[PDB]
Amino acid sequence: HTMEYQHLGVVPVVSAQANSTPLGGCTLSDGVIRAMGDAARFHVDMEQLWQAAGSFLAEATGSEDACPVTGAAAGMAIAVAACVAGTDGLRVQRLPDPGDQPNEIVLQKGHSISYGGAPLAQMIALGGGRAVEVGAVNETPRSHVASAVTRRTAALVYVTSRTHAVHRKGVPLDELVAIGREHGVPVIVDAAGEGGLRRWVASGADLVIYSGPKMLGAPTSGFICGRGDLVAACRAQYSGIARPMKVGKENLLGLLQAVREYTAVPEEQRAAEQLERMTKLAARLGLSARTAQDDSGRTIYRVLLATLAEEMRAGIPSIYLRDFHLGQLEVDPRALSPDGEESVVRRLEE
Amino acid sequence: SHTMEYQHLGVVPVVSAQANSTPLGGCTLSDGVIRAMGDAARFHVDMEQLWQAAGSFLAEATGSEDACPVTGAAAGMAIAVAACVAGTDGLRVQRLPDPGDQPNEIVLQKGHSISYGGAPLAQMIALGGGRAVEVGAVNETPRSHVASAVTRRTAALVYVTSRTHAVHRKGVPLDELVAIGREHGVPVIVDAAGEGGLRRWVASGADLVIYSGPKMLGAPTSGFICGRGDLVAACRAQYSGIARPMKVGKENLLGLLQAVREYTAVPEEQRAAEQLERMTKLAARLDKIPGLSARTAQDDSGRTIYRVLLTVDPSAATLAEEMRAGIPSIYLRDFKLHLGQLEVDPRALSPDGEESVVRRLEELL
Amino acid sequence: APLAQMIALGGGRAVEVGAVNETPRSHVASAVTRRTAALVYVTSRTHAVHRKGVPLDELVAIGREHGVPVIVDAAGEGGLRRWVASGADLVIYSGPKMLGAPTSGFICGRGDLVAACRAQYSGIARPMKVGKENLLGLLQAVREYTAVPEEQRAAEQLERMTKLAARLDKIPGLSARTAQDDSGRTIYRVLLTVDPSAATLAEEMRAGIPSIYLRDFKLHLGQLEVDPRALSPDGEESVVRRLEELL
Repeated sequence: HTMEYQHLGVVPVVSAQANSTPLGGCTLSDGVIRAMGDAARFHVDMEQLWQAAGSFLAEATGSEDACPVTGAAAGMAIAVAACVAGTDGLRVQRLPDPGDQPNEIVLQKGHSISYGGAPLAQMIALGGGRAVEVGAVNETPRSHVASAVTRRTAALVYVTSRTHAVHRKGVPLDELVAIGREHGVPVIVDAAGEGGLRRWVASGADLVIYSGPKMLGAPTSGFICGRGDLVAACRAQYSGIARPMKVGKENLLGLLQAVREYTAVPEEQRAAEQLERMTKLAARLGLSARTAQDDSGRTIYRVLLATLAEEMRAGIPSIYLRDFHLGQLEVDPRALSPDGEESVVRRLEE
Repeated sequence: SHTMEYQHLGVVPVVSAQANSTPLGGCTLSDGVIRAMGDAARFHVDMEQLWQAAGSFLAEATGSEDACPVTGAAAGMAIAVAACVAGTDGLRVQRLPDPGDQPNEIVLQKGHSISYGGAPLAQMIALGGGRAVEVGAVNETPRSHVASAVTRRTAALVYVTSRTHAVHRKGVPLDELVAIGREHGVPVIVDAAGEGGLRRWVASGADLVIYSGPKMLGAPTSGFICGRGDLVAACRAQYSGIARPMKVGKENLLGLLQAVREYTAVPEEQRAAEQLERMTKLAARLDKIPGLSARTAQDDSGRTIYRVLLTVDPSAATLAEEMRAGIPSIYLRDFKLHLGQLEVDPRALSPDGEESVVRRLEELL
Repeated sequence: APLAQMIALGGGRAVEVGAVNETPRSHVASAVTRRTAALVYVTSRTHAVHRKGVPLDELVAIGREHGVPVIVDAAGEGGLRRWVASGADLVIYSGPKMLGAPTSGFICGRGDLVAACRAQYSGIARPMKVGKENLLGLLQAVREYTAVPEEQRAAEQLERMTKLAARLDKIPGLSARTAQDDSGRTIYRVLLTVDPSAATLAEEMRAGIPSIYLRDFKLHLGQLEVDPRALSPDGEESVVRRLEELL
C-alpha cells in the first residue's frame, strides 16, 4: 500500500492547543485535499499562478495584491526584504547584504517575539534588515517610535498576537500607521493567527502577514497582502532570499480552497457552535472545569480547567493541552476532533 | 460546492518538453504520491517524531547515517552551510546569518558558482551564515589551489554535481575534495539536486548530500539532506533558526517518502529502456515533418537520458517561441538554440503530451 | 592566470555579476556605477560559459547608456571584423591561435582608447615587451590569413578530416566520425569513440616515440578528438601509425 504514518511508527496525536506547528498545523478538509490532488496533476506557469492567486487573496482581504509564502515566519523575512531591496534584481541577489539601502526595522520592545525559538529579529536579519527595538517590555511611548524613524528606516513592524506579544502601554496599530504615513515608511503587520481577513488591511497597513494552518484550515502556506508596489517587491525576492522558502503548487491551491471554505461560513455561526460545544464539554469535566472566552477579547471559547499536563501528553492518545503561569489549564477546540473530544474525557477520568 | 481548480483561476496547464522545471511547477505526481499527501493531512503528529522516522527512511534508501527533510535543494544548501557554521548550539542557530566567532568560509570551485532560479549558491551560503570563497577559474581549477584555500577559518567545502548548470572543465573531482576535506577536518557539502543515483554520492565520503524531490524522484515540492549523523543533527537544529521560514508540510514530506518508495522499485535499466524506445519512435514521427530533422540523442553530459534532437534549417529560436504560444503551451529544451537546435525532453512529458508536440509541430510546418 | 588577475595588473578590480548558469541583463546594468571603468566580454565558447547570459550587443548597449567602454577578449576568434563591428571599444586577438603568427597579439578599436593602450608601455606594459621580429611576423601572418577565404580553409579541412576519419574508423575497437565543432564554429575534427579506456588511450598517445597530444575535452564522455589546426600532413600519418601500433 501507499506510505502512511503507521508505516513510520508515528502515532497520531490529539491536539487541544489549536493548530500548533510542532503538531503539523491543522488537519485538512476533503475539499482542500481534493484541491491539492488536482493541482498535482498538471504543469502550470507558476508566475501566472502567483498572479491569479494574488488576485484571489486580494479580494478576500480587501487589499490591492497578495503574494503567497510558506507562512508568517517567511512572510516577515520576505516583507522586510521587499522594503529593503525593493524590486531591483541586483539588490535581491545581494541580500542579506543591504548595500547602501535603508534597512532599519523599528518595533516596540514588547513585540520582540520568536517564531518557534527563532527570533523575529532573525527573520528581519534574513531579509537584510537590522531590528531596532524601541521602548521597554512594559511600556513604549508613541513619540519614541516616531523619533526612531530616520533616513535609515526601511519599515515599521507590528505584532497583533496578544498571546506572544505584550501590548500594555505600548503603541497601538493606528498610531504606528499614522507614524508610517507621516514619514513615508511602510508598516508591516504580523497577523499570523488572526481570524479577521479585512480589519487589519483596513487599518491602512502596507503589508499584512497571515499563516495558513492557524485559522484558515490551509496546509503549510501563507500570504502577504497589502500595497501593490510592495507586494510586487515581495514576489521579486523569490529570485533571492525567498527562493529556498519554496511554495509548492499543491500547497498554494490548498490555501486558496481553504480560504474559499473559510469565507463561506459566517463568523457568527462559528462562535455559537464553539460555545455550545465547550459549555457542554465543561459540564462533562473532581476537577474545576468552566467555560471561559479568550482572555484577550476574542471569539474563541475554551474550557478553563503542571503534573497533569505531562500525563495527558504521554497517554495512548497523546493529548496536548494549552499551557498558556500555572493557575489553571485550557482546552482549545480549534483543532479538537469529535473523537479527540471524547478521547480527552476518557483519559481525564484516569 | 466545486473545489478550487486551475481553470477557476484562469491558469491553463502547460506541456513540458523540458523536464521538471521549477517555473513550470516541478513535476506531476502519481496517484500513489497524491494519496500519501491526502492521508498525512488527516491527523496531527509529533513533527519531531515524524522527522526522525522520515530521516531513517531516507537514510536507508541512500545508504547514509541519517537524513533531514527540506523544501528543496536551495534550502538544503543554506541549511547544510548553517549546520557546518553554527552547529547544534541553539543561540548560535538563533543568531545566523551572523556567524559570531565560528569559522564560516565556504570553499567552492569557480565553475560551480551556479544560481537556483536567480538565487545564487553564494546567496544560500550567506543565509546559512557562511561566506563564499571561490577558487580558480571557470575553465580551470587546480587541486593545489583548493587545498591552499582551506584554513582554520574554513567551515565547509561545496561541490556541485550537475554538468548542466555547473562547469567541470579541468576542475577538482569530488573524490579529491573529499580527500582535501579529510586532511583538514573540514566537511564536504554536495549539491546533487537532480541526480538519479541515490547511493553513489553518499558513497564518495561526502558529509552532506542534497537532493531535490520534484526533479527525478517525482516528489511534491520537497527535498532532503543525507549523510553523517552528527551533521544531519545540526541540520535539524537549524529549524529553530534560518530554516524556520523554510517550512516543510507534513503532506509534502509523506508525498516525498511515497515518491522514493516508488522510485526504488523500478530499476534504472527499465526506466532507460522504456525511455529510449519512446524517443526512438517519437524521433521517427518528427523526422517525417517537412524541414525538421529529428534524431534520438543521448545526454551530452553522459547520463542515461534520451531526448530527440530537433535540427531546424528552413528559425530554431522562433520555432520555440511558436511552440510556447500555441493553444497547448509547449516548452521545449532550448539549451542548443545557438547551434540552431531544440530538444524534446521526456522526463515530464506524458503520452498525451507527446501527441501535443507532434500535433503542434505538424500545424506549424 | 585568471582574467581577474590581468584586471588587477591593469589597476582594476573585477566585479563579477550573476552566476555561471545565468546572468540577467538587468543585473549587469545595475552593477554599472560611476565607479565602473569598463565592461569585459569573453567570446570563447570553449573556455567561457554563455548559458542564459548577456550577449555582446546587450553589453554594448549598456556601455553606451552609461558611457562605459566595452572590452572584448576575442583571443582565438577567426573573424577579424565582426567583433569590432559590434561597437565594442577594445577587441583583443592572440596571434599564435588562428592567424599563424609568432608569439604576439594586438588590441584594436576606438582610436582614443587605443592611444591609451600605447601609453601603458611606459607603465605596466613595459615588461610585456614585443620584439620587432615578433611584430613583423604577426603582420605577415595577417597578410597571409586575409588572402585565403574562410570558405576555402573550411572546405579543405572538412575533406582532410573526412578521409582521416575513415582511416581511423577501420582500426579495431575505435569508432571515428567527422564532427563539426560543438560550439557552432566552422571547424571540423574527428571524434574518436573508445569502448574496449579513452583516458588511458590519450596518455598512451602522449608517451609514444612521437609525442601526440589529442584533444581530451570529451574524456568524461569516453571520447577523444583529433584537431587539425596544428596537425601537419606528416602529423596525420603519425596519429594513424601510433594508433595502429596500439590497437
